[PDB]
Amino acid sequence: RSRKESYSIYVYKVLKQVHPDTGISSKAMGIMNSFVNDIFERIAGEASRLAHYNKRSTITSREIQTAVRLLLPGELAKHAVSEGTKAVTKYTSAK
Amino acid sequence: KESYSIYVYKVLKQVHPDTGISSKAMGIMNSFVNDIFERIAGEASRLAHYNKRSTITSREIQTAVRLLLPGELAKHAVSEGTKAVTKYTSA
Amino acid sequence: IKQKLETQFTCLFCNHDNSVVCTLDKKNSIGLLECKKCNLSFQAPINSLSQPIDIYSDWIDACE
Amino acid sequence: TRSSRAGLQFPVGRVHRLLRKGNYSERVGAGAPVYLAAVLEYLTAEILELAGNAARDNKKTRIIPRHLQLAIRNDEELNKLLGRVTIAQGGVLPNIQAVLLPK
Amino acid sequence: AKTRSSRAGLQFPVGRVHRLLRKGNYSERVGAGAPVYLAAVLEYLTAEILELAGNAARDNKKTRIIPRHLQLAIRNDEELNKLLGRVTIAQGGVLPNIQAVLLPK
Amino acid sequence: HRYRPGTVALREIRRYQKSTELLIRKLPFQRLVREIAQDFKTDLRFQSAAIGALQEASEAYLVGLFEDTNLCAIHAKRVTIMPKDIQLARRIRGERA
Amino acid sequence: NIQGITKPAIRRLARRGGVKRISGLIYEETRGVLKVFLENVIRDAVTYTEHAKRKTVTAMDVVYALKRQGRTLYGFGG
Amino acid sequence: RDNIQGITKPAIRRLARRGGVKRISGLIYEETRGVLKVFLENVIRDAVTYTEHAKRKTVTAMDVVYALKRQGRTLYGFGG
DNA sequence: ATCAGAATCCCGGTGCCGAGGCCGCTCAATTGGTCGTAGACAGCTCTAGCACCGCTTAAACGCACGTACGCGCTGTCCCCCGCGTTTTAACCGCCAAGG
DNA sequence: CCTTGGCGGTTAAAACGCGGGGGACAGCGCGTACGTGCGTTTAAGCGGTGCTAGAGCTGTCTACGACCAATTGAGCGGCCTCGGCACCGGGATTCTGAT
Ligand SMILES: [Zn+2]
Repeated sequence: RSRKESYSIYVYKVLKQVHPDTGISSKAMGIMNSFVNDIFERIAGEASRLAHYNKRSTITSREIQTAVRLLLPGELAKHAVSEGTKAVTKYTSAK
Repeated sequence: KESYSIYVYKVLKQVHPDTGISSKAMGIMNSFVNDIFERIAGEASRLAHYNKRSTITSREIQTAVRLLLPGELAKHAVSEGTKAVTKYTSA
Repeated sequence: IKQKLETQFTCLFCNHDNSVVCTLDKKNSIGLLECKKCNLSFQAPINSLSQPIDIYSDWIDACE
Repeated sequence: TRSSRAGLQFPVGRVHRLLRKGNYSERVGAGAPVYLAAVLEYLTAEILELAGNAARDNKKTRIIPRHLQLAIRNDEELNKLLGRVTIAQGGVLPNIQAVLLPK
Repeated sequence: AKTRSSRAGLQFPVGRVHRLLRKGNYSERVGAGAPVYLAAVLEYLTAEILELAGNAARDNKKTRIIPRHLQLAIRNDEELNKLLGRVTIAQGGVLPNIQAVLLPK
Repeated sequence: HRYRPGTVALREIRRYQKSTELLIRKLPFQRLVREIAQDFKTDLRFQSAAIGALQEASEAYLVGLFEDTNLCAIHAKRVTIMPKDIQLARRIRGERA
Repeated sequence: NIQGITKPAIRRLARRGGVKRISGLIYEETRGVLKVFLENVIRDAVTYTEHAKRKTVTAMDVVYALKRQGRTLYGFGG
Repeated sequence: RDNIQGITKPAIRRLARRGGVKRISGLIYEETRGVLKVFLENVIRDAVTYTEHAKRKTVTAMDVVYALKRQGRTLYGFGG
């Protein structure tokens, strides 16, 4: 039996965080998995173009930041950059 | 940082051998060639990752050229590619 | 009316025996081989006289 | 897990693996997947937060995809993002040109 | 023939393309027939569009191809126009589109 | 007795903006799609989920193109659609040359 | 054939579009544009399955062909 | 300042004529200016962001090329 | 306006079914340890981006003025809405005679 | 007596039909916004000229990353429950038009 992938449990937990009293359909969970897929793919493609228009092959978080604020529209993007940056601080401040 | 200029000159002399060209015409042509190369190559990389094949042979390139260009161009291109495969494979 | 027939032929790819199904559509002269195991499919033209051994023969020559 | 060590919810190393097998670069840094995972996390938080409000509207408990399409089509920046996006069981805006309303 | 270009009888450098594939982060490995195949496709595309370029430049008694010639030759094609639909050429312009409601009748 | 026209149509617009269920039902759509693919290749057993995908994408596609065509006609100082309106909308999007 | 598309189907398409009043030649024009749409879609879908070396077009290939025409659709594992 | 009003009516005329437009209404020009402005807003935002990661205080032609390829309004001619 | 009456909304009701809990696995994240060069950085050099101005001139601006498509209106004529009437796509239960 | 064709029965969306009514289309007449010219004013363009951030380009050392054995428990495949919606009749209400 080949082991297949999903992101269902993760975003499921996130949904339980932001709304404890809320159910969901299974197809919509698949939709959100496809959503994460699509956003990830556009970001990664912008990362590869970041590489080739920078002639470098290392990926750091700075490239991810500039990729996100290339793709996403402004206000949403800046809030997301804030979330990611504070997470970078909280992780890399410890181990 | 190489452009494809004399390649264009030799194609041109193989087709309309009494024909000049401007500089920026060559620039637009090389822009064109790079765009086409990038689109096909990325589509082939999609073929690999959508098909879990760890490398790319000519068959992937054939089906990608099918996926990009429409009918007449596609069939003539498949013909030219297989003829090149044939003559390079013979020697 | 279409004919859905099971056969005792071996699939040329997955090698499972007694798992090839033949669907012969004589109204449109189109015969269809199907594998109940690995799921492959092969189409070939049929006449009015053909039988599951006729298209399975054409499938052996289409591979080689 | 690094996600817990980042105090977040998305698995880092799965993403670190997928960055490797995507031919995305030659080498992969340390905390770039953490940043990307947090980006994903806030995105899905915002989207499904509006979806939760959409379920609050209809007084439904389980999310139907119609809620999702509506919450996409209401917000500005999200709809400009997902302009070329459609969803099965989507539907559209309940919208009537009032010039075609009768008099 | 030492060079693979002479071994293919073509005009493009193949090992160029193979290094482009290697320095592309495209696949992990690249076979031997794919770069030749793609380069042949490229060479056909060049010759095919340069045919329409040659006729379109010859339409105006000028030995040199200008960008306006290229845009004309594209828009006068069907497959190339649906190819280049999102595409714009520098110094291009567009076709003569004089509507029939406009001529003095 | 007889109702006055235009009303029932808008009432069922308000009804049909609600359920996102598929409008074209399955079997004839499936036959049309099968009769089409056959023109490209033979012996191609379609996954039924793929058939539902085709159905979804086709219906949403046509609904949106109708929306733009309808707004074209509203701009055209009229209420009823015309085929030339579809030609105008397609000429803006760029399917046909 | 193509005439399996009923008149009230395209009417329902106008209704979910929200369109009020309907002309005549609309029907055949609709069937034509739908045909060309499905033609390009299923052509490159069968191209995908040709590379797949398999006799059934995957739903995955349908999804990826929609991506190839820039018509990205979620929902069915894409 | 006010270079948005540097857009001249005869330039809009010339663009309409190569655009093939015959008859010009008067309520068009500032609407045209606003659409042109929003266009160039998104364009130069993305180009400057590409140059932000470039760590060079000067934006190149290549940058604008890459950014407009990102919008899908992709233009040839200058390489990229 | 205004009543009658279609059309729709909306409230128990029950049922059934899949969302979600749950639980025992095992394989990739981890943990730790070992080379290594890519890049963060220091610093050199010359280009080019910038600012400025003088001279030239063609290009914009304002107005004079007719004028003619844009538009509000009109009559008209026709042909889709819709409701009614069959009616056939679609989908389960019996006679053939050949085996 | 047990099979492959060969005809037979729900029901429900689907095709006619008429009539007409309201909406599409030609005309009508004006009229007031707008092409066109002409003279008048202006700013843009071009050619030099200083001219300097600063990119463009080159050594270098490191640390973070590439990569390798244990380990291990979280993530995953299977099972199982119940209350969440899907529809159904009640009943009430709200559009809609004839009045
Ligand atoms: Zn098989």
